[PDB]
Amino acid sequence: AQRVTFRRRNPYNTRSNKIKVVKTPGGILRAQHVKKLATRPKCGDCGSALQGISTLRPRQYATVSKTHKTVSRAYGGSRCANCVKERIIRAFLIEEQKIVKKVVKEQTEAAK
Amino acid sequence: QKIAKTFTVDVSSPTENGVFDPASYAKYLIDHIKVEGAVGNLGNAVTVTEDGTVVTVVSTAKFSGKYLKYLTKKYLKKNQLRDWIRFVSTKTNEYRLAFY
Amino acid sequence: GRGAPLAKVVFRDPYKYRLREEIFIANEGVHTGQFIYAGKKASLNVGNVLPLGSVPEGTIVSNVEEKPGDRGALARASGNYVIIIGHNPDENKTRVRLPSGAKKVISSDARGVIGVIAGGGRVDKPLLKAGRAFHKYRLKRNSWPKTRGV
Amino acid sequence: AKRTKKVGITGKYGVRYGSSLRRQVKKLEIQQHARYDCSFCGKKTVKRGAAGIWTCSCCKKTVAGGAYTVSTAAAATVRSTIRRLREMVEA
Amino acid sequence: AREITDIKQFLELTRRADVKTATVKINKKLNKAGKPFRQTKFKVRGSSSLYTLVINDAGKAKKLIQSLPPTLKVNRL
Amino acid sequence: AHAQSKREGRHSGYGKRKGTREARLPSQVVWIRRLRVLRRLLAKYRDAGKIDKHLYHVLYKES
Amino acid sequence: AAQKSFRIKQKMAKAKKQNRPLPQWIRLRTNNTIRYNAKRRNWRRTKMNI
RNA sequence: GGUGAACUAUGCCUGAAUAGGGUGAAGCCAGAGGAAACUCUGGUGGAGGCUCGUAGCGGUUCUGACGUGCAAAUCGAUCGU
RNA sequence: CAAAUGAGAACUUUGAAGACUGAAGUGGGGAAAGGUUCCACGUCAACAGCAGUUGGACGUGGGUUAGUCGAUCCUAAGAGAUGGGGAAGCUCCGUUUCAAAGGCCUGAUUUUAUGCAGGCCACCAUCGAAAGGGAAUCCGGUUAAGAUUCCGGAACCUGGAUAUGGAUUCUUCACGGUAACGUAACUGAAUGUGGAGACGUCGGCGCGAGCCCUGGGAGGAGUUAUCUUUUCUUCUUAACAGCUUAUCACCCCGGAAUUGGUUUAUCCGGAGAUGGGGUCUUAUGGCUGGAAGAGGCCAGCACCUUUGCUGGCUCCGGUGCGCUUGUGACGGCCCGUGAAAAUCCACAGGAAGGAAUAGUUUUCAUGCCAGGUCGUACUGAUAACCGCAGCAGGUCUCCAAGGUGAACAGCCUCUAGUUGAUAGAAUAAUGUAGAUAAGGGAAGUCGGCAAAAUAGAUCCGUAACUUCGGGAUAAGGAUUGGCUCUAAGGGUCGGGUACGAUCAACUUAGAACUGGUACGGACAAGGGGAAUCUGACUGUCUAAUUAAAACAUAGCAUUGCGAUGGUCAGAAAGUGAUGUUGACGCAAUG
Repeated sequence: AQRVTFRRRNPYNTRSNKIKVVKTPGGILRAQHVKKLATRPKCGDCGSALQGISTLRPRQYATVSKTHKTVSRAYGGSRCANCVKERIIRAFLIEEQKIVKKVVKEQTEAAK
Repeated sequence: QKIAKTFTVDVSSPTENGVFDPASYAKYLIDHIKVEGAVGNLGNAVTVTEDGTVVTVVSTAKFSGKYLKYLTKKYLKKNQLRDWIRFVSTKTNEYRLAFY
Repeated sequence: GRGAPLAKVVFRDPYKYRLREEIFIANEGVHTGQFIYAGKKASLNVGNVLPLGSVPEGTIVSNVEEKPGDRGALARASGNYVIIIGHNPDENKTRVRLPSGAKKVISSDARGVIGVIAGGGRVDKPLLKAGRAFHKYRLKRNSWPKTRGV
Repeated sequence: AKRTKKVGITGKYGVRYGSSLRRQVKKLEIQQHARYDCSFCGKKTVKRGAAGIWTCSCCKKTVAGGAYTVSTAAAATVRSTIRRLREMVEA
Repeated sequence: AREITDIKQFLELTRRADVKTATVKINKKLNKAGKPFRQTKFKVRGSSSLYTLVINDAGKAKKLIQSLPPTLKVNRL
Repeated sequence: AHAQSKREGRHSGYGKRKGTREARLPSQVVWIRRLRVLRRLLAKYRDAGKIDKHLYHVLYKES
Repeated sequence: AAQKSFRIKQKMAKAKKQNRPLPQWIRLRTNNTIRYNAKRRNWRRTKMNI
C-alpha cells in the first residue's frame, strides 16, 4: 500500500495539520490538507443552530452574499424564528399590561 | 450479457515458417477448453473455426482472452514453441502469434 | 478552582445606552432567566442585593461587603452565608454572624446577596484518591502534595 | 438484574479505599447522578453538570444548587426563612 | 471551470468581448451500445473562468460550429 | 485455498483457537445483530399490517 | 534548520566563502610565510557555534 | 563581582502519544415470586488512579556481559508499569 | 560467483545468486540541531583503527525560484517602556497605575486644505507560538541537484478608482411561501448586541474517505514432465464551479391509555407524540464541468542533427464486527467541567440621500491591475545532531501491505531499502552466549542464585478468608491435529379480500473416519500452595552501588487568620505571592 507525507513543514498531527489521503489523476496516493470544519452560527437567545444560514469560517462571510448569511425575518440572521416569535409575544403583552397598570395608578388622580 | 463473442488468433507467422500448424492447435483447443470445469460440456457453446492461417473461436457461454492466452501458452510450452513464439494481441479479441 | 458557581448578570447602564455585565456569586436557587433587584428598595428575595440595614434580623445573606462599596468580602465560598444578628441605627451599623462563627459589626450600607452560596455540601464527599486531590489543586495553586517536615 | 449486594455504583472502586469511605461516596454519588424534577417545566430532566450547576435538558434552564443535590436542606430552610421575614411587610 | 447547459447562454458568452478563445474537443462516448454517438465540447475560455458546453448530438455540432465569428481563436484537435 | 477450507469448516477446532470466544467475536456484536434482526422484523410486520401497534409494542419490549 | 533567519543565513554565507585553501599565487609573493590556510574549517570537525 | 534551569527539579502556557485481551460497576429491558414490603433469574450496558499484556515510561535480579568498555553507566536475559 | 574499472580489488560499479529490515521498517517525509554534509566533475598524501580505484574525505564548480507553503499578524503563561515612586548609584518596582495619554464624513470646501463654532468616544505602549488562532492552490510535467515556489493548464483570497448587464421620473429603498424559509440582486450612518474564531477525555454505534478482500472483462509478465476459466501486475481522476445529496433541528396539518414511537446503549410526547406533508450550509457521497487532451497499461514505426510519431485500452461491478482516519448522533467522568486575542460576519436602529435620459445597487454577475520582505538544498541518525569520534548511548513526530494469530506480539513474505560492521586457516585449554543428560531430586548454597517446570483456547471444577467489591486463571482435571459431513444463527419484494427463486458472512455446537496417542506440534505463552514480618492500595526518590518497610496518598486530627488580616517576599518603594481569594477559604503542622 502507498504511504503519504505531510505537504507542509509541520510534522505534527495538530488541529491545523489534519490530512486526508486522496488518489490523484496521476494514479498515486497523496496527502491532502483539510482545514477546520466550519461551525454553524447559533441563535443569540437560545444558542441553537441558526437555520437558513450557511456555516463557513469567519473570514469567508466577507465574500459571500447577504442572502446566505441571513434569513428573511426580523432578527433573521441572529435569532431563530421561535425566539423572535417569543420576543414578539412578550413585547406586545408587557406593553398591554403596562397600560393596565397605568390606569390602575391613574384612578387615584380621580379619587383625589 | 449472453451475446456471442468472437475471438481471433492469427497464426500466419508460425504457419508461413511451417513450424506450428493450426490443424493440431485447434484440436487441442477444443479438447482442452472446459466450461463448468468438467467433461462433456463442449456442447456447441464454444466452437473453434480453422481456415489454415487465421483460427477463431466463438462462444455463447463464458470465455475470455485470458483463458485463450492461457491455453495457447500451454500448447506452445507443450510442443516447445515458446522462446520463439509469442501470443500477442493487436486489438480487443484480435490476438495473433509472433516470431520476432 | 472555585467550589461555588458564579452568576453572569446583565444590568442596564443608567447613564449610557449600554448593557453592563456583572459577575455575581451564584446563590442557591438562582436560575437563568431570573430578575435580581439591586439597591436599597430591592425586595427581600433570594438573589437580591439589599444593603444590610434594609434586611430584618436573621436574614441569610452572602457575598457581604466589609465596607460599603468594596463589592463583597464575606461568605463567598460554596454553602456559606451570613446571618443578621441585629441593627444599631444610631451610628448606623449592623452586627452579623460570619461563617467562622465570628461576630462582626459593620456599616448598614454594606450590601450582600440574599441567600446561601450554591454548591454547598462539597466537602461531604471523600476525595478517595490522591488523583482527585491532584486535580483539585492543579487548578488552584502548587500546594500539593505535602512532604512532612519530620 | 441484581449484580451486587451492597456496593452499588461504588463497585467501580472495587476493593480499595475502605468500606466506610466507599459507603460515604455511594450516598453522594447516587445523589449527584440522579435525575431531578424541574419546577419550571414539570419534567424529570435536571442533570448536574458540575458541582452546583443543575441543567434542565428540556427547558434549558440552569439552576444554582448544591454540590450533589439540586437543593440542599439548608437552602430550603433559607428559602422559607427569607420568605417568612419578607411577609412581615405584608402583615 | 464552469458548465453551460443553454446554447444561448453560450452565445451570450461568445459575445462578451472578453472571451477570445475557443477549443473544440470530440470524444467517443457510449450511452447505449446500439447508438455509439460522437460527443463534442465547446471550451470557451474567459478571464476568470473556463466555460465548456456539452452537446450529445453529432449533427447539431456542425450547425453550432458554423455560427462562430471568424475572429475568435478556435482550437480544433 | 486455505480460506476456502475455513469456509467449508476446517481448521477451526479447539486446537486452532488462540483468542477467547469474545476476542474472536464480541458477544455484543452477536447481540447487536440479534436485536436489529428482531427489530426490523417487528417494524416490518407493523408496516405490513400483520401485527397492530399494540402487539408490536409488547413484542418490541420482549425482544 | 531549514527555516532559518536572514542573519543566520548570512553567517552561513561568510563561513562558506572563507572555507577555501590558500590561493596558490600568494605563496610566491616575497617575504611571505603563509604556506596554508590555518583558519580552515570542516563541518564534521569544528562547529561554528551559531 | 559576575554567568548558567540546552541536563535536571518544580509550577504555568501551548501541542502531541498510548495494540489486543480479562473482569464486568451504575443505568436499562424481560420474565418469576410475593398480600405488601420487596426479592430472584436471564439479558443489556460498559465503570474502574481494576487486571493480563505491546508501543512507551522505568530499572528488580542474574550481584550475567563488559569493567585500559560500544559506553565517565552501556549491553543481554529477567523484570515493574 | 563472474565481469568490468584499475599498478593494485574480500571491500569500487554491473550482472547472477544467497540473505535481512518485514510497514511502532534497515521504507517514505519532517521538527530541533548541523551548515553545504546536497549535486556534478576530477581525485586518493592524510581520514574512513584491515583495505580502497570508493566516500559525509580531498580540489573545482553548480544548486535552495511563493500573493496562496511558513515567518510576518494575533493573543497565551509571561517579559516590559512611559506616568510616578524608590535607589548614593549601576538600577528596582510599576503596566493603568493618584497622567491634561482619542478618527472620518459633501464641515471648510479660491493668502487657504486644519487661516476657521461641523460628532461617537472614555481607546492606554510594546514584545512573547516556524506544533495555538489565522485570507487564499491544485493537478500533470520538468532538474546533476529546486519546486504545493519553475513550466503548462485550471482556481482562489486580499487590496485597489471608475464601468456594463437586471431595478426609481404614475408605491422611492424586492418579491414569494399561512410557516420553518427561499431566490441573482433587493440603500442603511452613530450607537448597541449577537455569532464564529473557540476548544477535555473515554466507550460503543452509524456513515464516509483511503487501504484490505473479491467476480467479470480488456492488456502485460510468471509456471506449464503432470495439474483450478491459474499466480502476479495496470485498469486512476486534484483544487475549484454547478446541480443534487443528512443524521440533528424546525414548521403546517387529524390531537394520542388498549399509552405510543424508539436506540446497541431508555429516552421522548397535550410544553403536542405517532402519522401525513414540508428548508440550507460540496457535512459526506453521486453526476457534470475541471478532464482525458492529463496520467497509467499494451502493440508498432523511429535507427548516431544530446528528439519523437502511430494505433488502441483505460470498462463494469461485489463484499465486511476488516484496518486507519475523519465525521455524526449519542452515552460515561470530575470537589478536574477542559485558553486568549487578532480577525470576519450578522442583527437592532433609522442619521443621510435620492424625479427630463437621472439618482443608488461595486454584500448579484462580468470586467481591469497589484500582491513586496525573509526562509525553501540535504541529513535527521549504528556516519550529516549531542555525547572529545563515522561512539551498540541519547534525541520530538506523520504514513503503515499479505499470511498466521486476539493482536501495529513472535515468525514468514510484498513495495521500498540495505547486504554495512578487518579478514583467511583444522577451530586446543580457559572463557562468553546457547543447549542436553542415566539414577537420585536442593543432599548444593547464606539463600533454589541460576535453570527447569502443565503457559494459548474450550469445557469442567474451584477452598480458607473477605472491606461482599474480591480472593480467582485459586487449587485441580479433561480436550485440542487432519479429513468427510451435520445442525443452528441473516439480508433484499408485487398483496384478488401466509406465500417464493434469488443473494450473503463467519461464529458456535455435534458426528463418523483417520494416524507410531500425535495435534496452542515452530512461534507464542501464569508454576502453584500453606503461612509470618511489613507498607493499606495506584503512585514517588538517592541520573552513576540502596526501589525499600523510605516519600506521596485518601482519610483523621490539631493550629493561625474576618482583610488596617493570617502566612510569606522585598534594600526600598504610591512594591509584592496567597488573591480573578474570603472560613465548604487560605496558610502551618502531625
